[PDB]
Amino acid sequence: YVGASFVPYINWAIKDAIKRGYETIYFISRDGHFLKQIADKIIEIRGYNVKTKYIYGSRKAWRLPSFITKVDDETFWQFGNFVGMDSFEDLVKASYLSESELLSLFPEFESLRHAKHLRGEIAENIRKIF
Amino acid sequence: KNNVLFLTTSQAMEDHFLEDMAISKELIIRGKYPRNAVYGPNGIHTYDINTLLPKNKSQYSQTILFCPTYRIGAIQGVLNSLLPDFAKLEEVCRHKNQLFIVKVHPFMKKDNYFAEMSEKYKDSEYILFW
Ligand SMILES: Nc1ccn([C@@H]2O[C@H](COP(=O)(O)O)[C@@H](O)[C@H]2O)c(=O)n1
Repeated sequence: YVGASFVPYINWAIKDAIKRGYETIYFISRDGHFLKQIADKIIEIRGYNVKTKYIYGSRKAWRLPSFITKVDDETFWQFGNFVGMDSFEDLVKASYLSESELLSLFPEFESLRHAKHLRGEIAENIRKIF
Repeated sequence: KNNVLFLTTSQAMEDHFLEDMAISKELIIRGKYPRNAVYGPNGIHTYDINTLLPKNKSQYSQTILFCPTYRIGAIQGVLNSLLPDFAKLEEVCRHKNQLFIVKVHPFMKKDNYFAEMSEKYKDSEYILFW
């Protein structure tokens, strides 16, 4: 099952990358751990002329630093930062701010201390506040 | 367009409602809003105010009516961001012998925070949810 799910895709991607002229293929953390093993085996067997490298990173480690001159509006929408949060400390961690700093900017959030469902309309309102 | 007698109250409001509605200018009625000129001091009163207040009105320096509107696209959390700390509001209104009357727009009564505070201060001497 997992072969039928991964190996045909990586074979296609390698052939297409060669066809487009890419010399180096970077596989990114977590997802690339298995995919790069597959790709290396394919390249060895087929003698394909292309290098592979592994790079570490995640949405967490890359989205925030990418705020060069503005905080993307995506940050305050459905696939943004304040999503899937199931507790007040989850809101804290999503805000990037320490607990005290968060309560200092937005004192109203103190009323959300003991809640345990910060999804739905409440999340949209919190996004509008931030 | 054929049977609606629309009640305008001023030239500005008449022009506004003509802009925003599909009414017949020749069916416009000009006068007062009945709800603004019927329940006067010696007007009509279907209930005694004192049966709804925690104390007789005389025992309050000021009767305050907080009557916000509904914000478009948000309901859950609006009231909390408008009145985050009901405890301190109660303290202040007590020290001042003020009766703070929460009369939110009907659409806003579904904010979970609204129900929470309405139950929390159902017997409050200085905060009254209408
Ligand atoms: N806090 C509020 C807001 C609106 N209302 C009622 O709704 C009417 C329309 O108000 P809106 O413009 O806010 O929808 C008001 O004239 C009043 O009769 C109320 O009774 N209490």
